[PDB]
Amino acid sequence: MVKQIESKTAFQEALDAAGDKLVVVDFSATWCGPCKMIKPFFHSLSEKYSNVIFLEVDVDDCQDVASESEVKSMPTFQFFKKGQKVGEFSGANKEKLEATINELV
Repeated sequence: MVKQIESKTAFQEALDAAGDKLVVVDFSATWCGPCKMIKPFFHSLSEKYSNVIFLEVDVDDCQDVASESEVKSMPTFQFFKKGQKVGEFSGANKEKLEATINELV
């Protein structure tokens, strides 16, 4: 299951309720084709890795969160453990996404 985030408070609350778990956040936009192409694979990871928390943030819904997160290229994947950012990259690269998860979990 992928968390759909629709405020900065929900984002912060999610990072807090994570406990010690890896949190993976997909920042995407509706105009970003590859963002829409990777979305099912993103959902698959959330079903596969029930141990890891997956969130989606749409940058035009959550402009504050998008700005604060210093997002530049769509999609961007950020990774958190205990409220701290422990990884980031951009681009719809499935293999890299999963590899990154396995390094951080």
